Amino acid sequence: GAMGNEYKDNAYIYIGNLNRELTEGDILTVFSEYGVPVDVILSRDENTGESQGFAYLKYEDQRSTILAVDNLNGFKIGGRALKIDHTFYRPKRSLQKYYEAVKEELDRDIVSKNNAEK
Amino acid sequence: GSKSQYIDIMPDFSPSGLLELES
Amino acid sequence: GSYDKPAPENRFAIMPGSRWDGVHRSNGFEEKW
Repeated sequence: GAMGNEYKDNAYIYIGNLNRELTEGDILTVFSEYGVPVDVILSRDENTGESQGFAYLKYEDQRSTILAVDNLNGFKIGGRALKIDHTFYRPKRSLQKYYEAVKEELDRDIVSKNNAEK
Repeated sequence: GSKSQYIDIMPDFSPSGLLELES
Repeated sequence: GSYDKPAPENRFAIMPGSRWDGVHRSNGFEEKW
């Protein structure tokens, strides 16, 4: 019940009820099984930088997103299970480097290159 | 703007130690 | 992280991304038909 049904462009998924020690890479570890995340963001505080217990992940393919919403939902991680829903929010401009720094690590695999830079 | 570091947060990218036991 | 199975046995033809260590996990939620 955290869906943003305003679109069907909801490649972003709400990952709620996460534990504190769960980081972006962790989320990627479980979610990459269901596809390739092109964007992922862990909702973490701007001061201390600690997880709020929420995340947003976006697969390349929204159908992969759907499979995660269902089949990865209810996976127990450290006493609590994670929740997936179709959320859509506009990425923050203030914290943009967090977003782009994340996709860089993902894009590494996504971009097929014989030559990366000229 | 800040020229020390971009944002102070930045992503971590690691598994949790929960995960290794939970899966 | 590595692609273990090269067989698109997945209904969605999705193959595990390069950050999947190789731990197959699923809950088995029947919500999605």
